[PDB]
Amino acid sequence: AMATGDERFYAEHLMPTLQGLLDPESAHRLAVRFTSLGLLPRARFQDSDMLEVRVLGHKFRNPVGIAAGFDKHGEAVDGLYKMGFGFVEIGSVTPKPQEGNPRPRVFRLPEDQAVINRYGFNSHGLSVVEHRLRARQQKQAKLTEDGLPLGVNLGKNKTSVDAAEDYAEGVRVLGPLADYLVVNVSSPNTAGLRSLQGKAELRRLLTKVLQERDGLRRVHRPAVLVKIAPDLTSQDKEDIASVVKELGIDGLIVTNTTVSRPAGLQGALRSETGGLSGKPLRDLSTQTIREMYALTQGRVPIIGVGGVSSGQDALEKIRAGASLVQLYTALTFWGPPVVGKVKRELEALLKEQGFGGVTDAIGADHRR
Ligand SMILES: CCn1c(CO)nn(-c2cc3c([C@@H](C)C(F)(F)F)nn(-c4ccccc4C)c(=O)c3cc2F)c1=O
Ligand SMILES: Cc1cc2nc3c(=O)[nH]c(=O)nc-3n(C[C@H](O)[C@H](O)[C@H](O)COP(=O)(O)O)c2cc1C
Ligand SMILES: O=C(O)c1cc(=O)[nH]c(=O)[nH]1
Ligand SMILES: [Cl-]
Ligand SMILES: [Cl-]
Ligand SMILES: [Cl-]
Ligand SMILES: [Cl-]
Ligand SMILES: [Cl-]
Ligand SMILES: [Cl-]
Ligand SMILES: [Cl-]
Repeated sequence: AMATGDERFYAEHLMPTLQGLLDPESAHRLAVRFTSLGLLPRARFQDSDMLEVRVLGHKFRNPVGIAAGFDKHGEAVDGLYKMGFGFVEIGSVTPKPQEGNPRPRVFRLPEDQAVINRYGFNSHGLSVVEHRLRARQQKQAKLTEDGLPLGVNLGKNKTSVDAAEDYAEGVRVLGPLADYLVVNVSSPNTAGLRSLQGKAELRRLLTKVLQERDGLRRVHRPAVLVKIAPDLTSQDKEDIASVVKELGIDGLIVTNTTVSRPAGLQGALRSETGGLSGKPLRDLSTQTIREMYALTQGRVPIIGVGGVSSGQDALEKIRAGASLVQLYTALTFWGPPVVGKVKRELEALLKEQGFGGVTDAIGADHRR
């Protein structure tokens, strides 16, 4: 098709050529610019009824979202919907602006279809992102009503003494502009951050976040999700499940990047510090989804993320317990046509496997 035409040209020729000419962070920045300007191939794929998902108090036209980290500062939201994503997540956003780690801080592993990053929460800060989202607040309200919700992922400043107050500030400032908020406690690139996944610290943190969210006016009151690492102990996962059910957290995002280095990585840059994304993360993420779904008795919506670059990858996460999926790293290798590719392949597999739609497949592996 013209679809598989663009998919082949981007994957085989355009993206490898452009990535060969540019430093990885330069490629990221240009991508945000092109997306914000709508300089994108046609998204030929027409979302069908069988891809619609109702979760987190919203309609999602399709279950494929852009993961946090691509649009950290909310500059490219409308262009990301134009790419065919069913939902957009921006961030992480920190309270105050901060530069993040020194460059280079992004590394390509094309032999592994992976990336390693150590951006360190480079952020324009809440004030700048607030004003950027306010400029399109009513445009977003219409997109959300039309099944295209917006998520905002909150982080904490490097030098902050009170992590919970940083997240609370994010809820107050960006909560009113979001369909869902993400308490990102799983960056591998902020010292001490992943310790906030521990039981006593998570319960205190999430209580404060939920109190702040509950204090927002009804039309401005987002869902709250916790985004977790793929590197948790069994004890950590049990504790997170316990706290999420105790406090009525609305959902989980499973998973962030890994600080592991699976056996078999080939890229020259495999021993760089940072979080590993893409294909080597895929099954570690899927198995984290599977465990979190079971520990929460299928009662807590999961957004599955890590190494999705095909319909099969998306359906494996859905059958493991994800209601929605996200991708980022595949877009660095395949370019924008990957979104229609994943959607087309997912629709075909749902039909092949006897599912009426995405909803019927959620958690299907647990019922075998
Ligand atoms: C992890 C950091 N990181 C890297 C490095 O690891 N790459 N990367 C992306 C780059 C791109 C680029 C680059 C090559 C360009 F901008 F330099 F071309 N272009 N495009 C594109 C092509 C044709 C038309 C419209 C767009 C947006 C994309 O979609 C795209 C996505 C990405 F995630 C990205 O976020
Ligand atoms: C360059 C880069 C930056 C990221 N920054 C963030 C971030 O700010 N917040 C966050 O929650 N996740 C961040 N992530 C993690 C992604 O959202 C996602 O969880 C992870 O990359 C796995 O999905 P993927 O294999 O499809 O990329 C980042 C990932 C990459 C590759
Ligand atoms: O800013 C980053 O370094 C970043 C944050 C996050 O949550 N995950 C990731 O892989 N990198
Ligand atoms: Cl719902
Ligand atoms: Cl659109
Ligand atoms: Cl590189
Ligand atoms: Cl408002
Ligand atoms: Cl363990
Ligand atoms: Cl390891
Ligand atoms: Cl590391």
